[PDB]
Amino acid sequence: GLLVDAAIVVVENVERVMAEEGLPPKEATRKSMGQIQGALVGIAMVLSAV
Amino acid sequence: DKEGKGLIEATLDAVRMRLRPILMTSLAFILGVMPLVISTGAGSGAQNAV
Amino acid sequence: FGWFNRMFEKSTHHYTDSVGGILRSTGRYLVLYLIIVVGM
Repeated sequence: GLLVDAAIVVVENVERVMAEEGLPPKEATRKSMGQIQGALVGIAMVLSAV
Repeated sequence: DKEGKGLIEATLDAVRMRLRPILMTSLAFILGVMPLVISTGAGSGAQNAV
Repeated sequence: FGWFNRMFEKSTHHYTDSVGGILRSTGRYLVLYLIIVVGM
């Protein structure tokens, strides 16, 4: 389950930066893994809770 | 905080630019867990309870 | 073309706007969720 899921956001929030804000890739999703930065180091540490 | 605030006015702007995931991934599940809920009751009676 | 047309309205008029119409009246959800917690 989870291994399939976490891979989508780092591919879907990649769609935003080019489908919405228009401009070319590379540095596109550079600042979108920062909207999920704590949703990376603090999804796992609270997933690990249970 | 780090971006332009909004009690009801920024939380709705956020829930309008990535609702794809929390609907398509919370759906890439379910049917990803459907092969076990039933589909098989013979050899995997444990896939049912899981 | 467009079939993503089908749910782009369901995300706005039936979701986004309707969602903004429930914290519009938070109220009774104070008990509605306490009847789910003490309902489960």
